[PDB]
Amino acid sequence: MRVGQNILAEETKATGMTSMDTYVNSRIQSIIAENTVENVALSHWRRRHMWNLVRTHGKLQRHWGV
Amino acid sequence: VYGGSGRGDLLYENPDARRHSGRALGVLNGVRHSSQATMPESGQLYYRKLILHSRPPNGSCAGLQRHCHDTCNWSYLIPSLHRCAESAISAKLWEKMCQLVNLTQYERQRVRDGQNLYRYEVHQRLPLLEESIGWAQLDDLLGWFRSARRAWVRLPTSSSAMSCRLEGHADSRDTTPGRNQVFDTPERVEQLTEATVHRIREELQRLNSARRLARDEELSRCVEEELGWHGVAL
Amino acid sequence: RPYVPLGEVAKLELQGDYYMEGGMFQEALEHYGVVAKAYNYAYPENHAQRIGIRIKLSAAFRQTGRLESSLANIEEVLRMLDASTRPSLELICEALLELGITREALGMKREATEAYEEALEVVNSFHNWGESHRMLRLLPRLGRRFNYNFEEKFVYFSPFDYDRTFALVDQCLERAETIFNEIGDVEGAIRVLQQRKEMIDKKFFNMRDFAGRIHTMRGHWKRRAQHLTNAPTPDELLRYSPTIHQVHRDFKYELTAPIGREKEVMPGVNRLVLDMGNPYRRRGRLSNKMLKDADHKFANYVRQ
Amino acid sequence: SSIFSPRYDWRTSGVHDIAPRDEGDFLYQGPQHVLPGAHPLPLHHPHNTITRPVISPYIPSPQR
Amino acid sequence: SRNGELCLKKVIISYCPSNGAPNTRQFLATHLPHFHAKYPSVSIDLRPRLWPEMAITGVYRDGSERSYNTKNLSPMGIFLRLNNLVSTANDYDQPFCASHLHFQRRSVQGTWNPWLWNYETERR
Amino acid sequence: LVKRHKITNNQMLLMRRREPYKPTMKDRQEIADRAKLEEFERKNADGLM
Amino acid sequence: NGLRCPDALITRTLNPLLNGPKFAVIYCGNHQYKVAVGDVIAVQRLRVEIGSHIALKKVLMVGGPRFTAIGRPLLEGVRVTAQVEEQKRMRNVVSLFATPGRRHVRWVDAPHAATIIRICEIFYSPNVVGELDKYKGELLETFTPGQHTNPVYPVDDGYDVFRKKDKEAMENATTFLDLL
Amino acid sequence: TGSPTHQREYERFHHLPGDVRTRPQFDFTFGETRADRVMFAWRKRGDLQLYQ
Amino acid sequence: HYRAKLELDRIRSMLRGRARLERKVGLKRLFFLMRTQTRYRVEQQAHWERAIVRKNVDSAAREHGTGWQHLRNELGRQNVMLLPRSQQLLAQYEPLAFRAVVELCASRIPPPPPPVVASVPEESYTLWPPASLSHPAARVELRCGVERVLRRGPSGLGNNVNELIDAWKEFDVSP
Amino acid sequence: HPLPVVGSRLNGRTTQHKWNHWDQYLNPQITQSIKDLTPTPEYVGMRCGHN
Amino acid sequence: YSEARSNYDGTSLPAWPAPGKKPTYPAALSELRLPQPRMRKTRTEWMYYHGHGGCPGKYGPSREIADFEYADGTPASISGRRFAFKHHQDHLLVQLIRAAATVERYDASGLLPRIPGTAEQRNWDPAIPLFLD
Amino acid sequence: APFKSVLRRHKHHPEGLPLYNDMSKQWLCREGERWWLLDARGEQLPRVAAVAAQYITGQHRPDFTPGMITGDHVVIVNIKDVVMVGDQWIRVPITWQTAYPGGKYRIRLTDMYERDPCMLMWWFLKDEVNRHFVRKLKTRIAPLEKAWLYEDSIHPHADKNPRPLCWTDPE
RNA sequence: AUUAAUAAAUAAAUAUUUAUUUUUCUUUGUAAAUAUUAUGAACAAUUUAAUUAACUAAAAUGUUUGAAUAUUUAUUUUUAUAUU
Repeated sequence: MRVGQNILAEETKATGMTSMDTYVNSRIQSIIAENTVENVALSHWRRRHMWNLVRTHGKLQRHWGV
Repeated sequence: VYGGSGRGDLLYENPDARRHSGRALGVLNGVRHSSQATMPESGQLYYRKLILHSRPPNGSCAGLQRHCHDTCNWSYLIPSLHRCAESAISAKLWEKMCQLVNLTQYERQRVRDGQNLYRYEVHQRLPLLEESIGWAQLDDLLGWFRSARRAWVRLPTSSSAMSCRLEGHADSRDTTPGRNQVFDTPERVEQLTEATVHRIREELQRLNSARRLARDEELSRCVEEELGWHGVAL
Repeated sequence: RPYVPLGEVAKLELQGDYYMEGGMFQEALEHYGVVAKAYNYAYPENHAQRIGIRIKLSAAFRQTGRLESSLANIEEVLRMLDASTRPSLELICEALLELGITREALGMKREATEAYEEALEVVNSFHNWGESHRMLRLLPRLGRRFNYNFEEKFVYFSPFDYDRTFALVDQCLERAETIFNEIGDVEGAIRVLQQRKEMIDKKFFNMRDFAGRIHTMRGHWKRRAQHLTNAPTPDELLRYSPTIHQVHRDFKYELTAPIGREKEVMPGVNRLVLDMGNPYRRRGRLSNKMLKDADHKFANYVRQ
Repeated sequence: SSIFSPRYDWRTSGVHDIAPRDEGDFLYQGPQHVLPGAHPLPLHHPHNTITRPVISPYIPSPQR
Repeated sequence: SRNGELCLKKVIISYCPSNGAPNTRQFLATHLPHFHAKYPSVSIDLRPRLWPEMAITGVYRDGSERSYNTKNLSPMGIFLRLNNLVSTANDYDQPFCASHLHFQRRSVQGTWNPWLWNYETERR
Repeated sequence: LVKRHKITNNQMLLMRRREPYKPTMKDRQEIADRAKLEEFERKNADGLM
Repeated sequence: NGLRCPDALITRTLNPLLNGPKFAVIYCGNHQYKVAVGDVIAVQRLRVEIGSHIALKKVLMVGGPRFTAIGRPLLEGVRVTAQVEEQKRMRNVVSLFATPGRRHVRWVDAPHAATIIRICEIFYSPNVVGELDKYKGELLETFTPGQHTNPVYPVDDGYDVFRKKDKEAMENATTFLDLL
Repeated sequence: TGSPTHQREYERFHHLPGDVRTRPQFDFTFGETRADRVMFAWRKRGDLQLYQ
Repeated sequence: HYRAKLELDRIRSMLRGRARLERKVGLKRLFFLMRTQTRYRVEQQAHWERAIVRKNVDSAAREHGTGWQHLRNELGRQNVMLLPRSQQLLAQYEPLAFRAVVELCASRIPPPPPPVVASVPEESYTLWPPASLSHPAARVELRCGVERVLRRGPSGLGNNVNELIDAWKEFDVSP
Repeated sequence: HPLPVVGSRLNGRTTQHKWNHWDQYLNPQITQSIKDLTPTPEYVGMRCGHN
Repeated sequence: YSEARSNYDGTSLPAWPAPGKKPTYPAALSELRLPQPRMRKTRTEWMYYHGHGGCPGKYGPSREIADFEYADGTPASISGRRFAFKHHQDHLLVQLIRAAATVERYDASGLLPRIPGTAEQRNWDPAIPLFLD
Repeated sequence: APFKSVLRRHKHHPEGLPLYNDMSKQWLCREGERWWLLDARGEQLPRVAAVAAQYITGQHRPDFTPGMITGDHVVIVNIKDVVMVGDQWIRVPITWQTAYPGGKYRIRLTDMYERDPCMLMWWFLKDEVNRHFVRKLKTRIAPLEKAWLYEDSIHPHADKNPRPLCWTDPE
C-alpha cells in the first residue's frame, strides 16, 4: 500500500492533487494505519461535522460546548 | 418473557410449554427459517427471542399504545398484599385468631395456605417494592406492616415462614437469567423491613388542627402496636 | 503428554506383528524394541499401552530364544499390571498366557499350567460371557427375505473374533491340556478340558436365540428399531431376573402401597377418604343403596 | 409417533420446567446411589417382593 | 466444551419409578452411571412423576434448554441423545454451507482493497 | 408404474434399462428357444426308450 | 521453532520474516479451510471426543504478513493445532421428493453432522535448500539479499504505436528491495 | 438467442444444413415491411429461390 | 397419500395473505416451494455457486495479469491442490498469498517430479541365510521406518538412528 | 482418547425392547402381562396395502 | 506434525537439481501418439500425471493421509469408508496379481498363440501380416 | 415475508425516477469506486462495450458479489471515432417497438450514430448488462448509470483523475 | 406371446411365493407353483446380407480467387488452455 501511495504521489505531483486523488490517498493511508475494521460510512463523520463548515448567524450559532 | 409473566407478575407461565391451550399448535408465528418446521430450535436464545417477541400482548403485558398500570408503585403493591391476606384468611377467622391453640384442622390448613401464598406474593413483588422504596408513603409502609400481621407472617427482624429458605439443592435450582428469582429471600425481606422502618422514621421526622392531631395520635399508636407485634422498635 | 509420532510407531508395531506371524522373530523383536522405546517415552508409567508393548516384546524375546529376557519382561509386565488400576481383562489374560508359554519354554511345566489355570479363574470370575454378542444376537431377525438374500437370516459372528479374551483363554487351556498330556497327568487334563468346554458352552448359550418371521416379509421396515435394541443377553437376564435382583420401590413417590404400609404413601395436603369409587354410584337411588356399607367394610378390612 | 419421523423430535423446548420441585426431585449422587425403579431389564411392571409378595418357600431364582 | 469448560450445566430426566415405559428406568440403571463418570460436572436432576414427561432436557451455560423425546426410545437411544446434549453448545443453528464453513471472516495478511495492486502495471 | 430404484451415481440416473448387459425381449425369446431346442436334442440324442 | 537452512545468511535473513501472525490453508474432510490462530471452523464429523486437543496433518499452504509457503500438494514442518469445541448437527436441509404422476411423497431431513473446531496455534519450521530463480528454473548457489534475484524492466518501447499508454509513474515506477 | 442487433433472423436456422447457413443475397427489413412478410431472400439455386 | 401436512403447517407463518390464512393454500404453496428448492439445489445451485467462484478467481488473475484458464492449467501443472473455493478465499483475504501462487505459476520453476514407484532393495535379492541375525532387507526397512519416525516431528526419542535401532538391547537382559 | 459416542440413525432410532418368545421361555418371571403374551412370530399382522 | 507423502514408502524423486544445473521439466504436450494435434495437457491430465486419479479426492495424499491427529501424536481411528478404500486398493492389487498369474499359467500350458491377434482382428485389420504356413 | 408495494415510482409520477449514483441502499457502495478513462478511438464498438461493462458492473473485482452492486465509473471518450468491422455500420439493425399495432422501429447503426453516438454505445452497454443481469430492474439499471459516455474528447470529470483503461484483445 | 379340433417337448408378459453351490480367463436372472392379461397401424422399399437425485464440495460436453477489380488481357490479402 505504501508503494502504491508513493506511485500516486509521483503521478499527482506534476499536475497537482485532484479531489479524487486526495480521497484515494486518504483511503490508502487509513488502510495502511488501520488495526481494525471500519463498519461506518466515511461520509457520516463529514455529515455530522458539517456544522463546522456551514456557518450559522445570530445567537443560534453552534460552537463547541454549548 | 415479553408476552408472558414478567417482573412483578403473579401468574406463573412457561412460555415454551403450550399450557392453557385448547388446540395443538399448527402455525408458529415466530419463524426465521423453513428448517424450523421440524427443527424449531426453541430454547436457543435468539430463536426463543423471535418467538416470544412475536407473541401478542396478553393481559399481563400491555401494548405500546394501551395505557399501562403503575404496578411498580408502593401504594399499589401494599394493598395488593393486604387483599391477598384478606382473601387467604376470612374476616371471621381473623377475628377469632385476634380474640384467641384450639382451631379446626380446616382452619389451620387455611392459615398455612394463606401464609404460603403471602410468602409467594412477597417473593414475586420484592423487586418492585425494592425499586419503589424511595418514593413510598408512611401510610403505605404502615399498611405493609398491617398486611404482614393480617397474613400472620412475622417478618424476619432478627408463626414464622420467611425465616426458613425454601428447600432444594443448589445444583438443581433455576439459575437461568431473565427470571426474577430471589434465592436469598429471608435476607432480602429482612433488608426490606429495615429499609421500611428507616423510611417510616424519616417520614415521621419530616412530618414533625384537631383532625391532624387525631391523625398523628392514631398513627403513633398504630406504628407502636404493629412494630411491637412484629418484634421491632422505633 | 509429549509429542511422539504414534502413527509411525503403530506402523512399526503392525510390521512387527506381521513379522511375528511370518516367523521372522528377530525382526519382530527389533521392531518391538523401537515401539517399546516410543511408548515408554510417550505414555506415563503403568500404562496399558506400555504393558501391552512389553508383552509383545517378551513374546518376541521368547520366540527368538532369549528365555531369560522374556521372563524378566513378562514379570515386569505383571508388576505393572498389579500397580495399575482397573487393568484390562483381555490384557491380563494375554499376559498370563504369555507367562505360561514362557515358563513352558523354560521347562517349568507345573508353573505354566498354574498360570493357565489362574488366567482361567480370572476370566471366569471377572468376565461377561454375553456382552460380546449383546448387539449381535438379534441380527437374524433383520432379514425380511427368504428366497434370496437369506444369508442375513443366518448371519453368524464368531466369538473367537468378537471376544479376544475367550480366544486367549481357549488357547491357554489347550496349552495346559497339552502340558498335562506330556506330563502324563489325567485329572488335570480332564478338569482343564471340561472347563474349556464349559466356557464354549457359556459363549454359545449367550449366542442362542429362537427364529422370528421365517418366510419373506414385505414392508414393515420400521420393525428394525424393535429388532436392534439393548436386548438383554441370557446371562444378564438370569443374573438380574426381577426376583433375585429386586427393584427398589420407594413409596414416597407412589400412591398405592401394601396394606401394612398404607401410611408411607405420597403425602397430601389434607386428604379424606370418600369411598371405593364404585362406578354404579352415579346411577340412581337403589343403585347407591345397594352399596352403602361397602366403604365401611373396606375400612374395617384395611383397619390398622 | 414413529421414531423415524421428524415429528418425534420436532418439539425441542418447553417439555420440562427447568425449575425443579422442592418436594421429591433429587440429584444423582453416583453409582452408589440406589434409584427407585431402576433396573437393567425392561420391566413394564417393576414389582418386587414387598409390592406383590410371592407365597412359596423360595424366591424363584434361576438356580432353582 | 469451550476453553475446557462444558457448556451444558444440568440435565433433567423425568421418569416414573414404576408402572411406565421401562426405557428410562433401564437407562438410569445401566447407562447413566457411565455418563456421570464421563461428565461429573453435568448436574443430573432425576424427577419422579406419576405421569412422566418422556423427555430429557438439557440446560446449558447461557440459560438455553434443549429437549429430546424418548416416548418409546430405547435406553441406548436415550444415552446417545444425552451425549448429543453434552456435545452441542446450543448457541447457533447455522447451515453447513461453503459460506458458513468459516464462522468469522479473518485476514492475516490483510483483505483486498481496490487500491491494492491498483498502481502495479505490466512489465517485461 | 415404473420401478424406481435407489441410485448410487448419476450414471444410474442416465441409465434407462436396469440391466444393460441383458438381451432385449425378442433376443431373450430367441435365446430361450435355442437353449430349449438344444436341451431337447441332447435329451433325444439317444433313441426313444 | 524456526526456519533452518545450510546457508547461515539466508537463514538469518528469513527467520525474522516468520515472526508474527500466521494463516494456514488446510485440507480436511474433503474440504479446504483457511484458518488463523483464533478462527472457528465447522468440519465434517470427526470421531473425536469434545474438548480434545487435535492437530491437522495435511496442510496445503502457510503464510503470514511477510512470507508465503506453498505445498505441491502438501507441506512439512507445519504444526496446526486446534481444539474440538463441539460435535453437533448443523441446520437441517429438507429434501421433498414428489412427482405429479404417482401419489408418493418422500421427506428427507439432512442435518449435516459436523464438528466445530477452534484453531489454537499455528507454527512453521521450514527447511530451505537455497535461493530459487523464478524466470529460470535453476537455483542459485549464492543468496544476495541486496540484489533482486529477477530484475524487471518497463514495457514501453515505442514500436507499438497503438499501445494503451498508462500514466508515466505507473508505467515506469521502480520497486524497492524487501530484504534491507 | 438474442436481439436482431446480435443475431440476424436468418441465423436462427443455423442448425440446419444447406443455403440457410449462407448470408441471404437480398434483405427487405430496413426499407419496408412486405405484405407477405418475407424478410430475407437467398441467391437462386437454379429455378428455386429460398425466402424467409 | 402422505403430504407434509403437519410439517408444513408449522412454517405456514412465512407466507402472505391467503396462503398464510387458509391451511390448504399455504400447504400447497409450501409443498411447491420445497420441491422447487430441492430441484434447484440438486441441479443448478452448485453450477451457479461455482460459476461465481470461477469469476472471482478470474478477476483476481486478471488484476495480476493472468486469467482463470492459464491459472487453472498452471496450478494443475505445478501440482498445487487448491480448490476454486480456496483460491477465491485466498485472493479475497490473502492477496499476497494469491500473488505468490500466481508468481509460482508464472515462473519457470520445475514442477514437482511424479511419484516414485516402490523399489526393491538389493537386500531382497541377497541370499539369507548365506549357507540370531536379521534379514538385511528387513533391517533396511526398519531403518527407513525409524528415519520416518524421527523426521515426522521434533520428538524427544532422540535423533540417533542407530541408538533407536538398538532399542531392543535396552530391554534385553544379559544371561 | 476414547472415541466419542456420537449418535447415528441406525443405533439411535431404536425402540424399547419388548420381551420375545426366547426371553420369556428362558426366564418366565418376565411374562408379567397379557401384552407380553404375544402370538407366534410368524404372524406379521393384519394385512396392509393392496395386492 | 504435518505430513506430505507421494509414495507409500515416503520416498520421492529428486525435485530440486544441483545448483546451476538445468532442471528437468515434464512433457507439456499430451501423450497422443500422433504428432498432430499438438495439444497441451489438461488440468485433469496433469492430475493424472502427478498421481491423483483425475480428481483431487480420488487417489494420492489427499485420500491416503489422515485428515487429523491428536496433539500428542495419537493417530485417528479406522473409519468404515477408510477400511473400504483399503479393501478396494487390495482388490486392485489382487486383480493385477491374478491377471499376471493367469498369463503365466497360460504361457506354461502353451495356450498363448504365437499369432498376434484373434481371427476376427486378423481378418479385419490389414496391419497384421499373414502368418500362413 | 417481503412485500414490494404495488404503488411504485412511475415515469409519469411527479416524484420521478431516481439516479442510483445519488441513491443510498444496502446494496449500493460508492466508497471503493474508482474512475477509469476509456478512449474508444479505432476500437470496435462491441469490444469497447464489453470491456466497459466488465468494469461498470464490477465483475473485474475479486470481491465481486452478484447481490452487491459495486463498480468503477468509466468515462468513454471519442465515441464518435468508434469503429465497426466492415459494412456493419449500415448492415447491423437496431429494433425496438411500441405498444401500438404498427409499433415496430427498425433502424440502422448509421441512423443511431447520426442522432447520438453515445446512444449507440448506451445500447451496446445495455445489451451486455442485460446479458449478465436481466432478472432485476435495479441490477439492469444501476451499472448503466455508473457508465459515462462522451462522443468528443472533452468531459467534465477532470476533477476525478480517471486513469486510462488499458486492456488487450483476445488476439 | 399368438398354430381352434386325433399319437407334436415348451405361450409369453407382469406380479406373488418358492427352487438348483455341476468344473472352463472373465462374466452370466435359470426354474417351479399361483393370479391377471384386446391399448389394438395401412402402404412402399429391402432381405436365403446390412422424468428418476441424502447433504457439502468436487466435476472433462464445445462476407473474392473454375471468383473479384480493372482495360481493348493485367492485377488482388486463397495449435492450445478454458466453460455442466
